[PDB]
Amino acid sequence: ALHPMTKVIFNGLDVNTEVQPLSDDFKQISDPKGYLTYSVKYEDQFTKKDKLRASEADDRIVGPTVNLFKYGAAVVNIDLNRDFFDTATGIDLTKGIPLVQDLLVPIGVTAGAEQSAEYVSGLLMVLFKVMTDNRLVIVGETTTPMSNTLSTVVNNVLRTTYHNNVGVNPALLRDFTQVNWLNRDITNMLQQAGTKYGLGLTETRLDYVRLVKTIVGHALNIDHFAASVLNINLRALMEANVTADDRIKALQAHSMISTQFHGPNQGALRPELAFDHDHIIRCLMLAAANYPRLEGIIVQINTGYVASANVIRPVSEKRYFPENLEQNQSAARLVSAVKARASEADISSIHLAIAREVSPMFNVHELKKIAESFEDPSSIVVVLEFILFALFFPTEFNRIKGDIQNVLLLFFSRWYPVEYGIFIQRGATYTINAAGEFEFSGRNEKWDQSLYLSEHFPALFSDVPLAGANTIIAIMRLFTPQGFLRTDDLAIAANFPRASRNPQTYIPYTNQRGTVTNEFASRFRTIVATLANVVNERAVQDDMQKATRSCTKQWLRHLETQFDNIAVAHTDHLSVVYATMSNFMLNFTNNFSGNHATFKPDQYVITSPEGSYKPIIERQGETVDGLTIIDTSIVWPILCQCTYPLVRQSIMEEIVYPDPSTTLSQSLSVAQVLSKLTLPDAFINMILSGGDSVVMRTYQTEADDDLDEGIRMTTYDQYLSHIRERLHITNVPDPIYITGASTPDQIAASVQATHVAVVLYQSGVINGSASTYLRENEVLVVMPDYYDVVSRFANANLQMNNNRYHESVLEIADIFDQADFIQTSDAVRQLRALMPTLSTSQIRHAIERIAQITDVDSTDYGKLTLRFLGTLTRSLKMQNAQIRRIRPDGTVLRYDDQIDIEAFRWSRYFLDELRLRRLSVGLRLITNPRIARRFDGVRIMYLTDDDPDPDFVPDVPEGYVAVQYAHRLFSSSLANKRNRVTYTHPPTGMAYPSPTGRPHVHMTINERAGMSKLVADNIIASVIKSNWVVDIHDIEYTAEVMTPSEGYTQHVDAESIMTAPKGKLFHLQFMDGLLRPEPSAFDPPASGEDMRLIYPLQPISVARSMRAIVNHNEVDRPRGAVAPSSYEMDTGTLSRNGDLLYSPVANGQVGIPKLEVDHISFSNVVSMMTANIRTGDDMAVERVNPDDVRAINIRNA
Amino acid sequence: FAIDPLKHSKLYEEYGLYLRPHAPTIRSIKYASLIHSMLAEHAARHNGTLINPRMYADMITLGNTKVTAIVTYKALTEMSTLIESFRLPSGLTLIIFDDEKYQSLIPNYINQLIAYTQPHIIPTWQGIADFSDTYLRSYFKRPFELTASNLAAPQKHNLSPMTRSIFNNTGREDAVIRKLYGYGEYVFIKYEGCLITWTGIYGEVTMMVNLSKRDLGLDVGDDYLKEYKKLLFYGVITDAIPSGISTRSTIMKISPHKMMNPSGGALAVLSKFLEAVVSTNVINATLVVYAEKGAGKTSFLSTYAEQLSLASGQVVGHLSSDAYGRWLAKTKDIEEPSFAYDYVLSLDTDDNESYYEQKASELLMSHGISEVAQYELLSVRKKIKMMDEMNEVLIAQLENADTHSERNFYYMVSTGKTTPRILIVEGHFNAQDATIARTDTTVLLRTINDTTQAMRDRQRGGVVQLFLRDTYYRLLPALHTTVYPFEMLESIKRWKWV
Repeated sequence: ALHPMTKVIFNGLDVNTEVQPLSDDFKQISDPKGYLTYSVKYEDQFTKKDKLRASEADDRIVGPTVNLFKYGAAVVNIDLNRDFFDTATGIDLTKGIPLVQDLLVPIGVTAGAEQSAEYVSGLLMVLFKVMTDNRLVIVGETTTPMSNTLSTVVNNVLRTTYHNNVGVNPALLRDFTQVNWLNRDITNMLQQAGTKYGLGLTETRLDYVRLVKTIVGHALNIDHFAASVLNINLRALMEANVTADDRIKALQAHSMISTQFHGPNQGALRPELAFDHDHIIRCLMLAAANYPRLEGIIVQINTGYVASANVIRPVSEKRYFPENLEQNQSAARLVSAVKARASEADISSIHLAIAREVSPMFNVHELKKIAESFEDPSSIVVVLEFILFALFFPTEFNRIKGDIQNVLLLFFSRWYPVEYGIFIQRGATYTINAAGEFEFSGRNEKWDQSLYLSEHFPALFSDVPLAGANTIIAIMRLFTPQGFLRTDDLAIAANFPRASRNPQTYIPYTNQRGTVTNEFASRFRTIVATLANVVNERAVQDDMQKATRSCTKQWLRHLETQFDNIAVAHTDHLSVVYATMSNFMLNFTNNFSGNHATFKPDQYVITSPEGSYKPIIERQGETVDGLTIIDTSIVWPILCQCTYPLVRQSIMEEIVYPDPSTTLSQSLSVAQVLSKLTLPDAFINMILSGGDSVVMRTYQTEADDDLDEGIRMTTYDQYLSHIRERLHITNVPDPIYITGASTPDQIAASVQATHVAVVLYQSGVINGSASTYLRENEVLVVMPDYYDVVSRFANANLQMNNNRYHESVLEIADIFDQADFIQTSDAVRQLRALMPTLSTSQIRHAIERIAQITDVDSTDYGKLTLRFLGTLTRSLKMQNAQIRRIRPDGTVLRYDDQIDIEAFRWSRYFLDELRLRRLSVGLRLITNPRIARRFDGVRIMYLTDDDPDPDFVPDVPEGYVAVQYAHRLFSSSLANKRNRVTYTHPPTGMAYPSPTGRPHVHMTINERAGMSKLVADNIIASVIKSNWVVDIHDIEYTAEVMTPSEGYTQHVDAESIMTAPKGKLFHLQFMDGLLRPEPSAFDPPASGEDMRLIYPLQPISVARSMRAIVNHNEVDRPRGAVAPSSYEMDTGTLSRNGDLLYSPVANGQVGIPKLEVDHISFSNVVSMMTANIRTGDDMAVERVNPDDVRAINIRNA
Repeated sequence: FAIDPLKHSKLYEEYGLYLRPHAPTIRSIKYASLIHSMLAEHAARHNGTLINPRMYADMITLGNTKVTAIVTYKALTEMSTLIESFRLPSGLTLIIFDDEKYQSLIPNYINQLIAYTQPHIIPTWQGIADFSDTYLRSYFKRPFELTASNLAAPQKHNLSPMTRSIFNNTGREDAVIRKLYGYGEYVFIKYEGCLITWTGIYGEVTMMVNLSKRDLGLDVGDDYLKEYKKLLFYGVITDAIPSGISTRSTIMKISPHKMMNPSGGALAVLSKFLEAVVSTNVINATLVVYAEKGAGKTSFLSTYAEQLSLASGQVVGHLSSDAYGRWLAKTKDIEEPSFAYDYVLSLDTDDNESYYEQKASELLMSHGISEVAQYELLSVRKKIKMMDEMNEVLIAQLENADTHSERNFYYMVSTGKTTPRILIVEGHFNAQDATIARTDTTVLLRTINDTTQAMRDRQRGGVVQLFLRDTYYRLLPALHTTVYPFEMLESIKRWKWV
């Protein structure tokens, strides 16, 4: 926008960077599409095929309503929306119910029996599309009419404006329809007190500072299930109270320390959701479990930061030795040991060793196998290699400190032979006692990195003075770090995910400005001054040269000179990089906590009551092509053959402060992908959270009992595999042991403490006082085994018997009612009775079918990131997956309130804070009786079809006999020179060979499995000839209500209704014979009658809103024509919370919320943002680099 | 960027990446293209290589090394007044994005900076270049997909012509969508190929052809044999073999995709044969094409002889790849056989059985087997010993130069004057290279065919076809240049004829 070069006056804000949004979370649709729309089946005779034309100003409001409830509408149904639940998401809506092809299919059935389970899988994807409906409504093409152009029936309706897509709502039919009884019934309803229909601008929230309009609520024409979803997405975007200026907090973390960001101060007109803390840290623990290559990304983000900072540049000059000691004969044994260890300073791995220090460790690191002897006194080069690896990289020193003991115990057992024997009798490993003691093992074992995750520590690093080993312990005081412990103040203020309570990383060494002597360099003075005396004793004990001892000590103080020259650049410019790498997004674990003697990384696992637990940190040897092997020969290029941007002062350098946006955008594009990567895992395992079951029994304890009442009893092995692992999760005490003398108040003390009614049996004979308490409260008694279970109770009534029980299964969702652990709502309880018998291989097919449907938005790093991990997920069971710490022994600890973070207590099905709020609104859409049109139960009867309506359920006459169907009744018998299929009537015991003289039977078929085809012929032959009534309880079917002008299109044979698999989904067509043409009075009659074989049980057309919108020429209103229900025309108001209320029925009455009742309201106040908001833009800041790298403060603050 | 997008804007237009109209990044993309006019001059000054690229790369990438006898450090001094001119708080950064068309068009002076930069790499999904990354998303035109669900307004989805471009995924005509739906002033990305997501025996298989949706038929959910001939000529099945597509497989979905670019490492190997066919110097040039037994190349390189001979004005003839096996079965017994060219081609395809399919056929019996489903029951090392037994009847025709051996056949067919000037032999198994004669151009053909699926197809396949594909895959590794059958049809066209 401006011109080069020499800093002209700019009276604006010197913008140099532009900031992306932190989360691409919302869609931004303008004209909202509802979840339920009207669908009208016109009667082709009475209707008029024109387009109705009112006044032109009224034609934009009333127009598409009077052209949908046009004169002649037979039925008006309320069905699912076609252009929201479109064919891109697999849902088919042709036959009325949602149908998904291959989501939850049963196995072991005949090839057509998967059709009935397409309804249950339909109700998952209808639940799933509402659950992932992140729409956010922006004010569309709203027009504003003149009041003197609208008729006065519309002027009392219209609130000052309206959207052009006005929708369809029968309240607009007031004084616009031709039908007179409809116009009376709507006007009588709309003049009630409890409803008041409106359309348009209701509320207008002016801004507090700018005084412009921000949030308006337009009374739309949309169902309350879609409108409650569109109001939850707005009540959390505006009441989050965080603007787009809090992206700057995410930039101060990813840029250098003590930098500044000025402007633009956009205010509250530009809101954005807060970067969600509880959902990103909960999904990184699955992404660290299922995809263990995730360390390869987070290191590579941190590697790309170090290489972009230009912090260490390798040079081609080697100063390992001082001047003319290289060539000096006595030092020929020493120069071979240094040159063998030291290795060329590759630029790629010095940047790796820096980035590994603040990276999260998922694969357990292990040391490169250093094969040295510790034979000559020139072998101190390996020990000086480990001191420099302990000072420079003390975090990565800790992760492989055990394998250094495997090297250094060869050192001490060859130079201090008596001191080693004193030390190794104490132990080579030690544990931690529970009270805080040190328990030394007393064994001589080689360390392995397998022991790094267990309770054993390396024993050189105990820092405990052994009485008699004061030399080995004094050398081990040189491996102490020289750093500090900085809190992550920039990450918590930016609300980044962390895995701790206090996020504290270990910066390796202090910023050291303004000093003459460097307090980090002088620490290395006292180490060499200690190491000079160690090599002094080893040289003079084994009587080597005077020159070989001098040329050793002349080398030990050449590392003194080279350490002083570069510690000015480590403690001023490396230490500010380890501070700003600690505040990154994906560097979430703690790495080190000061002391080598006590630290272990906090082992989180993904536990599961129905599977194994998968640990996060785990030695599996999965190399990332050089990541788990750690090279300790990297400290020799760092000390000698690298030039630093502050060791060079004398050339002009201009210390590089890298941009925030590269390590920010890579960190979002990982934390945005895995935020939704476990999302099809998170839905099927949420419906099936309580689908697990235990096997109990129920012993009847008195007379006149049923199968369910009594004492509920299960075995101890059934308890230990299912219920015990779900009580250590829910953080309750153990259930008590009842001993026979137990009072019923003690049992009430355990149920009110452990919130499930479970008590354990121990011994004794349980008295009759507690036995009545175990009956009237359904308390589950856990027995060891079923050996004479009457004798364990005091059977004083003498009615409880061993061989009197009903063994049945008991779901976990029946005994646990916890909010965020087991989904126990009334909607989800219905689905697990409609699902077929699932398995752990059908949930796997259900997850991979949802992920094929979901086409989520990635980026050019996303799919690359997504690919990287990148294919294995199906190993971990995700039944009730929680995040719990384990002991280093290997038992899963309970949730401790004061160690773990708040977001690990209840893993909320690994979902979003918003996505649960859309879910409870979605479960109200599934349990709605208006869309539950999967009809089960059907009736065969041979009545006449004279006055057809789909509601007609033919009543069984008074003289029939109820007969249960079995396979014992029908059998072949020689009757009259012909084998006839003979029915045997169960009460009278007689035999009936021919289907004409059979008695009047109300046969009820419950099973129809293994039913013969001749028997299935004889029953349908018995309906026609002998007038039976046959109920089939197996047939699932849909139903379209045909208009009498369209006629029946297809038919259902009687062969299909009797000979079919259990899971076939039929399609019956019923005729609403209300608008049939009455014939002329002089017409000679027709010949035959209209018969009808198949009838329903439960009332068809539960989705019917209006029926037969015509006027009758003799009577006032037609026979059976219904009015639209008075809740379909009530806008009501919008509450302060965000709930949709109806209109109040009287003064001082809070109106009924629209989700509490099951009636459908097709007009709602939807809060939508105006054009003055613009959520999700690219705001613009001024980044100002700090002046000097030596002026940047790190600690304390 | 490596190539600047304001002087060279059409290459980004080929990827679906249009330049945002003219601010802190609109100002920065003009700053980066000013460096390329400075940089390009410098590597003129001394041909080509700009001198000291290390202090060069520590200026663009890093806000670093201000510099002010001299002429050595002249181009550094002229540049330190150019990058300290515009006030940046950090460097500019690179942006190669991993594409053999894009990586080939990088000029010489940018590539010398790549050693000393740590450049930013943007991973191509299949091409298009896929739009994350504050570089690629704040510089120009994050696009908007326009599939069959998001219809039909720009006001509806809150788009703006200065920020978002539109990707046509309707199947409607292009001209109407910016006529009646209001997408005027909204510029549209142009893609001239398409991507097919087929059904498979194993799963969803995404292949691409460089034909538009109009140039071939098949929408949506037509089978695999409908317009099979155009898919073989132009397709890549971007999937790890075995992909598992079959003749009973259908289409799931179609979206227009970028025309993929042929293989600069595999264009030039095939370009040697398209030079040796032209020059009057080289007598009897020869193209050798290796593939699996079910790659379907005898139906393919029968028309590539028809594309080369009509362009060269010469006579070519392919030896049809099994003409050793068909011929040796006919005259095992005959002391003087006829090596003539017209006798070989009037003998094969198909009714004469192959000699190895006699030998393989006898062998499968000995470890008694006749069913393809019985072959799955056999497993690897018990299978592999059969392959080793199968080899020893191979080497008896490869070792010496007898009068019935393979070396004599591909010699005397290639020499004897009745043959065409430039025959194309095709070989099944590698280490037939000591037999085919004589060339500098051996390619390796990978077609759109799961070849073992086509051998359970073949429709008189049996186990004899399927044992030998398996035997030949054990003898044919990918130690030659993969050639991808649309690239041989591409190189005829590029070559400049007389």
